[PDB]
Amino acid sequence: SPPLSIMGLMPLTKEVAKGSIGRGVLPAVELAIEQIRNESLLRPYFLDLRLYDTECDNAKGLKAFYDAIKYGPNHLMVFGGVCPSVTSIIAESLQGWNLVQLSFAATTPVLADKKKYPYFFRTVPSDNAVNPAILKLLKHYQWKRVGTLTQDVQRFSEVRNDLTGVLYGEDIEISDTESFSNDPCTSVKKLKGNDVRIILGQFDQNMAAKVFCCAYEENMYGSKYQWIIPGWYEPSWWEQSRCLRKNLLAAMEGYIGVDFEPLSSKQIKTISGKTPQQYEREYNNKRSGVGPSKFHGYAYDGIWVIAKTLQRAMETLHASIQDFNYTDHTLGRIILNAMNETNFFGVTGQVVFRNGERMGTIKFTQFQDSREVKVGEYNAVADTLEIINDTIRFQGSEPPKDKTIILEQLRKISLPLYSILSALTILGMIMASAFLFFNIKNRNQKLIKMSSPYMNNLIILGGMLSYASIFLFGLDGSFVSEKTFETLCTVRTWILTVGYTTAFGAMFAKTWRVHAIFKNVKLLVIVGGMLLIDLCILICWQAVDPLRRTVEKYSMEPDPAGRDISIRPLLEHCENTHMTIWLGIVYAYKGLLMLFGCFLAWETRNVSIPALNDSKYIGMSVYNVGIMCIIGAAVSFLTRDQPNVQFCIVALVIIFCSTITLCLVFVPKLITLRT
Amino acid sequence: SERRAVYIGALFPMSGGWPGGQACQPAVEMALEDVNSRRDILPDYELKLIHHDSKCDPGQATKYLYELLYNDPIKIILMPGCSSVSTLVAEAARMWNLIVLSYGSSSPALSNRQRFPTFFRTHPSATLHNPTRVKLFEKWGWKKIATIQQTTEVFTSTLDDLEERVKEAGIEITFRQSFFSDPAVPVKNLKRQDARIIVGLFYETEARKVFCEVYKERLFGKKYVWFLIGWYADNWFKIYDPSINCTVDEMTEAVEGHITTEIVMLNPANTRSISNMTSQEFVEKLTKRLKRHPEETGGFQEAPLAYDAIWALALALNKTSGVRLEDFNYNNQTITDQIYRAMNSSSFEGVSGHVVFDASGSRMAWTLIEQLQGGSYKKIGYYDSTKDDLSWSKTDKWIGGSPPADQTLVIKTFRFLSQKLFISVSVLSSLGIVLAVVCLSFNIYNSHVRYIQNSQPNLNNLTAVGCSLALAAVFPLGLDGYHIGRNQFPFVCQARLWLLGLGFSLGYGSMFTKIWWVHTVFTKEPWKLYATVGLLVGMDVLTLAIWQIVDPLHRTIETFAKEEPKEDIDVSILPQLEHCSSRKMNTWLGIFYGYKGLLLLLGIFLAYETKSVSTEKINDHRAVGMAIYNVAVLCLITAPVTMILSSQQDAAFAFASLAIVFSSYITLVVLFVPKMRRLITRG
Ligand SMILES: CC(C)CCC[C@@H](C)[C@H]1CC[C@H]2[C@@H]3CC=C4C[C@@H](O)CC[C@]4(C)[C@H]3CC[C@]12C
Ligand SMILES: CC(C)CCC[C@@H](C)[C@H]1CC[C@H]2[C@@H]3CC=C4C[C@@H](O)CC[C@]4(C)[C@H]3CC[C@]12C
Ligand SMILES: CC(C)CCC[C@@H](C)[C@H]1CC[C@H]2[C@@H]3CC=C4C[C@@H](O)CC[C@]4(C)[C@H]3CC[C@]12C
Ligand SMILES: CC(C)CCC[C@@H](C)[C@H]1CC[C@H]2[C@@H]3CC=C4C[C@@H](O)CC[C@]4(C)[C@H]3CC[C@]12C
Ligand SMILES: CC(C)CCC[C@@H](C)[C@H]1CC[C@H]2[C@@H]3CC=C4C[C@@H](O)CC[C@]4(C)[C@H]3CC[C@]12C
Ligand SMILES: CC(C)CCC[C@@H](C)[C@H]1CC[C@H]2[C@@H]3CC=C4C[C@@H](O)CC[C@]4(C)[C@H]3CC[C@]12C
Ligand SMILES: CC(C)CCC[C@@H](C)[C@H]1CC[C@H]2[C@@H]3CC=C4C[C@@H](O)CC[C@]4(C)[C@H]3CC[C@]12C
Ligand SMILES: CC(C)CCC[C@@H](C)[C@H]1CC[C@H]2[C@@H]3CC=C4C[C@@H](O)CC[C@]4(C)[C@H]3CC[C@]12C
Ligand SMILES: CC(C)CCC[C@@H](C)[C@H]1CC[C@H]2[C@@H]3CC=C4C[C@@H](O)CC[C@]4(C)[C@H]3CC[C@]12C
Ligand SMILES: CC(C)CCC[C@@H](C)[C@H]1CC[C@H]2[C@@H]3CC=C4C[C@@H](O)CC[C@]4(C)[C@H]3CC[C@]12C
Ligand SMILES: CC(C)CCC[C@@H](C)[C@H]1CC[C@H]2[C@@H]3CC=C4C[C@@H](O)CC[C@]4(C)[C@H]3CC[C@]12C
Ligand SMILES: CC(C)CCC[C@@H](C)[C@H]1CC[C@H]2[C@@H]3CC=C4C[C@@H](O)CC[C@]4(C)[C@H]3CC[C@]12C
Ligand SMILES: CC(C)CCC[C@@H](C)[C@H]1CC[C@H]2[C@@H]3CC=C4C[C@@H](O)CC[C@]4(C)[C@H]3CC[C@]12C
Ligand SMILES: CC(C)CCC[C@@H](C)[C@H]1CC[C@H]2[C@@H]3CC=C4C[C@@H](O)CC[C@]4(C)[C@H]3CC[C@]12C
Ligand SMILES: CC(C)CCC[C@@H](C)[C@H]1CC[C@H]2[C@@H]3CC=C4C[C@@H](O)CC[C@]4(C)[C@H]3CC[C@]12C
Ligand SMILES: CC(C)CCC[C@@H](C)[C@H]1CC[C@H]2[C@@H]3CC=C4C[C@@H](O)CC[C@]4(C)[C@H]3CC[C@]12C
Ligand SMILES: C[C@H](NC[C@H](O)CP(=O)(O)CC1CCCCC1)c1ccc(Cl)c(Cl)c1
Repeated sequence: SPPLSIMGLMPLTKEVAKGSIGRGVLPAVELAIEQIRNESLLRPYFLDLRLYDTECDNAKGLKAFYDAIKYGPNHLMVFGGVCPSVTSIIAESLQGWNLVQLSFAATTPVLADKKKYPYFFRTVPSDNAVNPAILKLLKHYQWKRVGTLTQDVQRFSEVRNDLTGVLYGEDIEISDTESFSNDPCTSVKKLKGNDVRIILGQFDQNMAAKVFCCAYEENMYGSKYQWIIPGWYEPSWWEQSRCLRKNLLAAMEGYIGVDFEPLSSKQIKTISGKTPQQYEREYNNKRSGVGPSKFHGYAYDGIWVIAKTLQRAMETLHASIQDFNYTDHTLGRIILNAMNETNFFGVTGQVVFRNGERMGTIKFTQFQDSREVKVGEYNAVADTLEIINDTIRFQGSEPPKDKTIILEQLRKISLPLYSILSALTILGMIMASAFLFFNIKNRNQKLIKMSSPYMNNLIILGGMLSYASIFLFGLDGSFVSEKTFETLCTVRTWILTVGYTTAFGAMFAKTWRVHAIFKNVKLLVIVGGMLLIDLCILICWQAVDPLRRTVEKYSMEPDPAGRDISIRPLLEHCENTHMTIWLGIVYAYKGLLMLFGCFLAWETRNVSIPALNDSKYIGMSVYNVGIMCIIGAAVSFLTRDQPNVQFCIVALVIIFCSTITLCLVFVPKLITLRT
Repeated sequence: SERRAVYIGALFPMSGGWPGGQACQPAVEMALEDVNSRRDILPDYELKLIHHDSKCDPGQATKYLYELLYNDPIKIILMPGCSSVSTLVAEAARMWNLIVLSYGSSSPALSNRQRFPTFFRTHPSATLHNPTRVKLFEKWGWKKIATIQQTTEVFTSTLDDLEERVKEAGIEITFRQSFFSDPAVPVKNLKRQDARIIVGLFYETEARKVFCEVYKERLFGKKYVWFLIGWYADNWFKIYDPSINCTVDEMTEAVEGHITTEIVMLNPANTRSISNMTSQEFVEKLTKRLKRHPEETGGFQEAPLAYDAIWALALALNKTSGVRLEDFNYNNQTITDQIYRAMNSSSFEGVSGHVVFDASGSRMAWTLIEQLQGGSYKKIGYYDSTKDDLSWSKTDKWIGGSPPADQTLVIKTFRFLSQKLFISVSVLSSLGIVLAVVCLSFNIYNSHVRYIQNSQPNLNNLTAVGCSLALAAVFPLGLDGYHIGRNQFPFVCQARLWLLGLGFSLGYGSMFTKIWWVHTVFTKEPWKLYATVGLLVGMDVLTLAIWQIVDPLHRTIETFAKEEPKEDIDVSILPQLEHCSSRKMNTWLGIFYGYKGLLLLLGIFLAYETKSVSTEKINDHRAVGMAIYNVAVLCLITAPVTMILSSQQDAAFAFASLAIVFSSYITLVVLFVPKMRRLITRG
């Protein structure tokens, strides 16, 4: 029985950290060879593994590899290698000796290249094997906006650089890209500035607590945000500081950890004749001295791959091993093609190599309040994701979307308030029509003939046109159209200034003729000239810069509904060109005319008996109509943002201003003409 | 002659990325003869060489290092080639206790005494350009630097040492970039960032792309200066390359006048080394042994260094022979410690000059600084760094005679009113003040005669003394920088604010009450007149006191957009205009202007009302109405204009003081000349 020697390199001391891996798979490989000798897989010969300790160091590993070449027997292929640097040094140099290497723990992506390392094969999936998993998670939840948060080590920069190249060609954009070295959360504040809710974190075990407590200080959790991080951390890793524990446990709820799957679940018979569960119980009975490690199934599949490759190579050679020196290379090409042709079923799934990488399975886990639990899997051979339905949950009800939805939600005015004010002004309209009917019925009278009743007809028509404006005031928003609004406001400012000008010109002309008759110790051209001036400024308004619709928008502040969308409240206005020119001139001209009329009414202060019987209450009405019009225009300047209020207070000011001056002219008429 | 052997293992790269061993291999062997013939040093030993090709590839250097370390003749030192092979060999040689003495490894990562404990090299590291660049930054006063970079790790460690070197000399990097194969977007960001001191760090085949992209985006020129690395070929822009849409006659204007720095291998002097040899005869002797020309073989420039490397080892075996060397095995740690202490302190004169190592294993040497000047390089200086000796040679031909500066400088010029329009209006104001005081004295002199005693005394005098101060309030309206300095702007400001307000309020209050009382007595007693005047003046000084309390006035500078001088070619000039203001200057005089406008418009109507229906022959005015007419038409036309045109330099002062001199001339002409035309002309 000639032996078949296999070189094994693994950390086998207790003084290093990753040496805890190297002992932990030593039962399982011991479990495998005893099967291959029992069935007599290598009938012509028998397998023999020779162990060597590299101690996870470049110099020690290179010296041990050289001593294993020099003093040991004729090896055929290398098995093992755990640390990334020592595997890099050996894997670059295998080709000079025509040896093929098979790893089970080298998870670095650098060994994916087949120009530098052409004789390398591993059975553990790499660190880039999570990148076509997260993609097929996003298409399951239709998320398309993501934001990456990367640590500045090479080990994570390779993963991020592969993710960039694998998201290309799809309907997924990378709205933000970040990096940090020691300061985590100015970067997550910049991520909060763009307001993204899907984060693909890539960072080690130390910075995770810092990122999550800095998110708790930023309140980046709840049923809005989603975290997707690696899942090869230690169990209960949160216990080892400054941050508060229960706050961290409330901030860390609901992340998705991505990892490689330790053992398969599809309970079929493998190539050894067992189940995954039987193998797990056997290895658990074997491992009684030491703790477990998550690489043992991959070591089992590696031993079976080595055995099947040697069997295929022997069957190929006998159709033309104990004489193999490193000077041969045709035997190396034979063993290389035989390992390239590997396709079978083992305890971790369908063992198959594509370009020197294992096409294996990826495991998603989610954190629930004390522990992480398996919430799905992704088979990368057939490219399919399987999510267990009744285990994955969120805080809210729906899977949270990437960006919030904006809504217009125009600010309207209350129909009860509008109806109440329309009723008030329509009863004022009835009162004004009743006063006009009385004064036109009692025309021929020796009290009405000496009181200039045509000017009173002018003041009733002015009050009528002032009353009629409130209907055209505030037909805004959700009431008529989008095209009447460009004409309704210009016809409103057409009618309102005429209704003001007629009445105030009548009262001012009455007071002016009182002063002119008093001084010397026909009519109707004054209001004609004033109407001419205001119609001129109105046609100059309409012909040059007409008032049109213009919308103002707020900054999307409130969220009052609870349906988790943002609303952006917006208002309508009739103002388009300059609005500090054609309002300041009109307001200043009307204010100066008002103050001149008020001073002229004070200068008499009721000394004239014979010609006009009512100059007293006419001057009282001028006084009246000035001050409340001033406070109405001032309060209109004050609350130029809020709607229900300014319409109501302008309506109250105008109904008071038009119902008091219609009382003070015609109320003595009723008392003296009924008596 | 016994002449026992001592062996030296070596890896010479015959091909690959840096084919140095085509020239470094004979230059070692020739040098070995010069140690084996001279009987002064190593009198009984004989150095022999065992070499292997390595192709600058660790995948074969590992096998050849196994062949060296595990065969019969015991080696005593190792001599690798490229950077990667030397990294592998120097990290691996700790477990066998071997000195590693490279000759061509220029990584900055090999100066880590923690990782590589027994390393020595004679090629200096690529962190020797950085003291030369720091010295060339302190010499010309530059203080802001942009760095573009190809993302190979050697350039990354070079810049990460440059930052630590430059932050202790008061200079700071403002801009970093990186690229892999297409330099378009970093030169775009360099164009939009507008930096002018660039330190480029990339290989040749990227330089031929990035410099004609610099030409296409027009980043070169009069105000720009680059910095490159010096071991390019001397016609690296004049060669043809189909990977760019750029022309050979083009980009020769774009690489114009860029400084390069490089290590100097061969000794520029002509003295004698320790081998009794000079530089030119060393090149002449070496050119015999080569089978080709020096321009076509690789590694010709590094071939001196290997020479000195051999000589260094020879001296390190002369200062220890006194344990013998025919007994060195791979386990005893002692003899390597003797050799390490002997080679830690080494200082001699070889073909490359003064050879002496650092404390981290590197080699300190000179630096050459050259510049492109019209298509060909020109040596413009040398620099020693271990004792800080610059050697300039007066050849830095710039474009404007002087080196440009990093950023454009701002000039905060001021803008003052022309002094002729100040001085003419001030002398008109002094003519006004003498006319006012002579009219006041004339009216106060005839205080008994019943033409002005019965009409209105003590009121026109008050109008005149109000207009006196109102005319005197135009001297502090034109004192900003040309005749006054600073830190008394509150004095001039409170002066102009109290003086003009007091004068106008007093004068118009008097002339307003003289119309108000005749109106209120015509339509059906000096104490009530004095009460009205004092009440108006008290209310006006009350609101000026409220101005004094809440928001006082101080100086405030505004500025316009920048302009161009067009006597230099690069200065940025911004104009500054300073004036008195407060935080609420538009409203806090808007109230005063509106109140005075309402008072003025009240007065003009009564002045028209009591025109010729006076019949009030106890006042005898008839022309105070005209004195209110002209002041009302003149102040209301220059009150909003001097707040509209406040951005203009001198038109505001012109209109304000012109209105003030007209409105104080005419109110004294039309009020006082009939008071003397009827008395001391009709006398
Ligand atoms: C729109 C509504 C509010 C307007 C109503 C106008 C009212 C206030 C007017 C119209 C008729 C007026 C009445 C006419 C007759 C009299 C009888 C007299 O001995 C007392 C006053 C009194 C009772 C008057 C009070 C005011 C009066 C009731
Ligand atoms: C009878 C006369 C006095 C009526 C004249 C109407 C005048 C005041 C109107 C007609 C056109 C208007 C102008 C229209 C355009 C502009 C340009 C803008 O950038 C500033 C305002 C300004 C300059 C407006 C000011 C007021 C204006 C000049
Ligand atoms: C009878 C005549 C003299 C009265 C004329 C009133 C004049 C002076 C008013 C009416 C319109 C006003 C203009 C309204 C708009 C503007 C545009 C602004 O950018 C500068 C001021 C300016 C130019 C105003 C100046 C004063 C103005 C021209
Ligand atoms: C009796 C009449 C002549 C008095 C009229 C007072 C006039 C001159 C006042 C009242 C409102 C004032 C305007 C208020 C607003 C502005 C807009 C500003 O951008 C330019 C100045 C300008 C245009 C002002 C000029 C002067 C002004 C038009
Ligand atoms: C007799 C009196 C009542 C007439 C006064 C005319 C007033 C109302 C006019 C003259 C100048 C005008 C101001 C001109 C400038 C501005 C600044 C602007 O950002 C807001 C509007 C505001 C503040 C205007 C509001 C109306 C205004 C104050
Ligand atoms: C901004 C401008 C257009 C506003 C001007 C307001 C004008 C129209 C006002 C102010 C003073 C008023 C005048 C006051 C006095 C008289 C004398 C009287 O026997 C005829 C009417 C007449 C002539 C008035 C007509 C209207 C009038 C001229
Ligand atoms: C909304 C509220 C504030 C508006 C109230 C309008 C007030 C201010 C008006 C309406 C009636 C007016 C009064 C009418 C009659 C007189 C009697 C007279 O000898 C003194 C003035 C006085 C007392 C007036 C003062 C102002 C007055 C009270
Ligand atoms: C908008 C507001 C400020 C306008 C108010 C107009 C005021 C100032 C008017 C309206 C009624 C007037 C009053 C009418 C009656 C009297 C009684 C008399 O023995 C003293 C003057 C006095 C007290 C008047 C002072 C001015 C007065 C109060
Ligand atoms: C004797 C003093 C107290 C009277 C002063 C009258 C004041 C209160 C009046 C005159 C001009 C008015 C302003 C006119 C314009 C605006 C701009 C608007 O967006 C807010 C209201 C505001 C700011 C008004 C508030 C009240 C106001 C400042
Ligand atoms: C809806 C309510 C508020 C409307 C009431 C209308 C009131 C204000 C009207 C109706 C009758 C009027 C009164 C008629 C008679 C007089 C007697 C006179 O010597 C003083 C005025 C006085 C006292 C009037 C004041 C105003 C008056 C009371
Ligand atoms: C006789 C007195 C009461 C008349 C005073 C007229 C006053 C009310 C006018 C003149 C200048 C005007 C101001 C012009 C500029 C501004 C700045 C703006 O951001 C808010 C409004 C505000 C503050 C205006 C409010 C009204 C204002 C202060
Ligand atoms: C905007 C402008 C028009 C408002 C001006 C308010 C004016 C009318 C007020 C403020 C101070 C008041 C004066 C206070 C003192 C006196 C002295 C007394 O023996 C006669 C009345 C008289 C002369 C008052 C008349 C009215 C008055 C002048
Ligand atoms: C904005 C400004 C112009 C409004 C000013 C309102 C002025 C005109 C009001 C407020 C107080 C009033 C005064 C109240 C008291 C008196 C005393 C009396 O014996 C004569 C009238 C007189 C002097 C009034 C005239 C008008 C008056 C001054
Ligand atoms: C701020 C307010 C009070 C200022 C108003 C200025 C007033 C008083 C000026 C402007 C226009 C002037 C009028 C111009 C034309 C006439 C027609 C003439 O046959 C009688 C005088 C009369 C009626 C003038 C009286 C005074 C007057 C009305
Ligand atoms: C801004 C502009 C419109 C204001 C102009 C103010 C004007 C209306 C004032 C200032 C000077 C006044 C004039 C003063 C002198 C006279 C001569 C007299 O025999 C007839 C009235 C008349 C002709 C006055 C009419 C009104 C007048 C012209
Ligand atoms: C009787 C009448 C003529 C007096 C009117 C007083 C006028 C001229 C005063 C009152 C308010 C003042 C305005 C206050 C605010 C501003 C806004 C500022 O950005 C430009 C100046 C401007 C536009 C002022 C110009 C002068 C102004 C319009
Ligand atoms: C000046 C420099 N001296 C040696 C250099 O530092 C050795 P290096 O640092 O190991 C880089 C090599 C390796 C790959 C191919 C050429 C460059 C140099 C650079 C490029 C070239 Cl092609 C040569 Cl010949 C020399």
